[PDB]
Amino acid sequence: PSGVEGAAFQSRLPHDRMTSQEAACFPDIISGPQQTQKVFLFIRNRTLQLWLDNPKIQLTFEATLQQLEAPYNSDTVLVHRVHSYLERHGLINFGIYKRIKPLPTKKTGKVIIIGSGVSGLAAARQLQSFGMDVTLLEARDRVGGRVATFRKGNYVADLGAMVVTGLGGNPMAVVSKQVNMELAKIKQKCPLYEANGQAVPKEKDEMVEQEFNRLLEATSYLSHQLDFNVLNNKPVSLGQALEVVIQLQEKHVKDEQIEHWKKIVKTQEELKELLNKMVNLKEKIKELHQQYKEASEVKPPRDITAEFLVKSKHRDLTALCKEYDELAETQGKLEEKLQELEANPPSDVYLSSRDRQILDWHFANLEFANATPLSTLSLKHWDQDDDFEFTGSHLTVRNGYSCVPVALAEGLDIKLNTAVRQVRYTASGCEVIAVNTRSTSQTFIYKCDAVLCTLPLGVLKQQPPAVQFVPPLPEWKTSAVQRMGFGNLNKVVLCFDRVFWDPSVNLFGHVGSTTASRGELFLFWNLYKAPILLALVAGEAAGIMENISDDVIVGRCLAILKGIFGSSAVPQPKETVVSRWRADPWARGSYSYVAAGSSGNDYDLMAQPITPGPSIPGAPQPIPRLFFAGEHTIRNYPATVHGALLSGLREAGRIADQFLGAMYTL
Amino acid sequence: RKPPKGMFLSQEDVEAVSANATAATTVLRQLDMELVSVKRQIQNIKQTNSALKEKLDGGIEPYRLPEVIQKCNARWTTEEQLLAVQAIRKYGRDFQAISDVIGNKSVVQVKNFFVNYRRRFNIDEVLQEWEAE
Ligand SMILES: Cc1cc2nc3c(=O)[nH]c(=O)nc-3n(C[C@H](O)[C@H](O)[C@H](O)COP(=O)(O)OP(=O)(O)OC[C@H]3O[C@@H](n4cnc5c(N)ncnc54)[C@H](O)[C@@H]3O)c2cc1C
Ligand SMILES: Cn1c(C(=O)Nc2ccccc2COc2ccc(OC[C@@H]3CCNC3)cc2)cc2sccc21
Repeated sequence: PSGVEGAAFQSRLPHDRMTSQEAACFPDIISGPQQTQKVFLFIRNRTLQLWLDNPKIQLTFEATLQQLEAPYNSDTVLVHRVHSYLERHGLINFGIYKRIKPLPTKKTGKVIIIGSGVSGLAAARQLQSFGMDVTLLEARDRVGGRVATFRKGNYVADLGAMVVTGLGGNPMAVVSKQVNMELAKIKQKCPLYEANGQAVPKEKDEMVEQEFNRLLEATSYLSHQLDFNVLNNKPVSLGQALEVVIQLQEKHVKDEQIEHWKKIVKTQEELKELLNKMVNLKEKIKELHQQYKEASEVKPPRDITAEFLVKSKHRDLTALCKEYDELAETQGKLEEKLQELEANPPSDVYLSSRDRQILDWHFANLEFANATPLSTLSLKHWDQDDDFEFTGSHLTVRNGYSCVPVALAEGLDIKLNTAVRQVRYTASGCEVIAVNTRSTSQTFIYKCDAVLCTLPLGVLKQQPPAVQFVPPLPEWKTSAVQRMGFGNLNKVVLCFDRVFWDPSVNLFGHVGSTTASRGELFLFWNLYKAPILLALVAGEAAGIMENISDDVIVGRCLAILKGIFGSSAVPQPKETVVSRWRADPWARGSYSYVAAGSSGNDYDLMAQPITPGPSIPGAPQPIPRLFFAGEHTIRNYPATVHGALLSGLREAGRIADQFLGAMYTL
Repeated sequence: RKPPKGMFLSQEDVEAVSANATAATTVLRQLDMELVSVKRQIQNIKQTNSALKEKLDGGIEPYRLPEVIQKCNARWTTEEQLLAVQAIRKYGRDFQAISDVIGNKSVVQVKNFFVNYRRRFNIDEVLQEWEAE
């Protein structure tokens, strides 16, 4: 993580190459001589380095130019271009800084932003940072959206986002400096406890886990190598793939057994044939011997023919006695082999049922992470964002993640309790129609040059529509909304007085009895300072548990919590909360997932802004007016906070370039 | 290029559990019933070969004949001359069996007998008689 090159990495950029974005604004340079480029990248990389090893304060053009070493001093316009570009696309001077020069006296251009989720807030600041007139409209009575922290007395628990998934390349790294977030690592040890209340044997746990991981790899091979991605011209889910793979293992378990017992009977039958030869030879002997005895009984003197008979019979007998021994030799070899085949029987089962249950927990954990049943995930594409995951440990925000939006919302024009109802856009400009949430009859109307839609994918999906577009959105947009997946995942908050669990253990699981209900309270979290345990509802279960009352749900928890710990040690909870993210109408779910039939390409569609038709037919091509951000716009960081943020920053760039022009493409 | 360790999935046998919605349980039940089959067949031959073992009980110790050690001699007494002719007649050309039945001649001694005496005992003729068998 060393040098200016580290700033490139910490800003998700290749230190040694020019991005395609950069090509667009600096086509002269990238088209130009190698040397000129090498320069460019340093100027870039260096400037970044400056911003981020102190992101508490604005970085001006002069302040940057200040740290200039030849030949990088030589060109002053180049440095200015770079700094401007970086500033525009929120690579520096984003989030919460101390400004050097207070804002320009006068504003330019008017933008309405829908929603004060992180995506919204991020862009709002940026735009206002570029001196546009900005106003956000939130249906809620609070900022943050799907960042939602619960607070009562010293109890502080997050119902929404809770984890910073590494800092290596994460924008939130920079935000962590700007805001006080209490970042605490997570101890990976997760003990499992079957229905009985008894931990799973360490030997078991390890095997099933290892099997689970293999079963995944399996599907990936299954997908990419065997190209098994369509079935009945319907796209294949991850769940289907798993089922298939499992069967094939279950099947191959049998195939082994068969082939083993068939090896036995092949030998068992060779023996049968021997034993006959043996039994018949024994008879020829019995009877021959008899003859020899009789011939021997003839007392001498005797002529030579009678002598010969004894000898011939004697020899004929020792001959037959040789054969039989060669056979009893052969017999002993086959007989020992039989017992060795019998000694090492191929395995009886693939997995038991007590196993299949524990496996179903590892699946529930997967349905948890992606907030959806595996039957819905695209086999080909679900893990497409895996290549861009950050580096370093995953941390919780201990003081409540709400700290971050709230921080961001300082000095921003935010109309809470204002539910947008309709969005009209035309060549001339656009108008947005909201209402008060409290008296739905009271009506508001806003006019602006541009609209930024950070409406959640669930909202956008709604049918019939919670928000109406005039004119309606292009089919290419709406199809993408249909194809994309919007999952669900729910948390249960348990406030006790006494710590009755192991405090050195952060998280522990509980193994549901059935496949069907593997999601129910399948995992628990002591991650907070207070005496506070969270319990997760994932998979199919999440959607269904949203019709069971709080009381019942806490019932089920406590019950679960007495197995493991005993009815003495488990008190009633003082305060409890249950979330209902899919029922929550300013969300309609938790976050996106690449549903089967979609690809990451749909994420790019949802970011494409929209340009209205011209006003007077054969008038010039208009300016685009309606833009989109949010967790579902960012192909490489979907369904996270950092992605939401990044999407905001991004649009703020796109918009300002439109309405203030780009003086950095010279 | 290859599946994980101890995970088995050829192209062919994927397609085989795909065709219908119950190839799953079909293919699996075929083998379930194909297995019970081979197991009952095993039991049969255990009982069948167990009864054949009972009949071999005793080995062949009752019908065993003491060993004797004869010191190959060079001379042919009239006695073992006559044993030869008869041995040839019965055993034809089984030089071994003949060397055994006489007892005190080697397998080569038998060979050169055939030639040395071919004349005096019409051995050619004798073999023709054994031929007709
Ligand atoms: C249970 C759970 C756990 C999570 N955990 C994590 C995590 O650990 N780490 C992580 O990185 N991410 C996590 N996320 C995801 C994260 O919460 C989102 O990616 C991010 O907060 C979304 O921000 P956004 O601005 O894109 O959407 P939102 O935050 O929903 O913001 C959009 C805003 O629009 C408002 N709105 C909706 N309808 C209207 C209307 N008609 N008129 C006006 N305003 C409206 C909403 O109320 C909302 O405030 C989690 C999500 C959930 C549900
Ligand atoms: C719900 N959630 C969590 C979360 O609560 N995770 C947690 C909680 C306690 C212990 C360990 C973990 C790590 O477990 C993961 C879970 C999910 C995950 O990627 C999810 C995204 C969404 C689609 N592509 C990947 C990474 C780690 C992290 C993130 S980042 C976006 C959503 C989300």
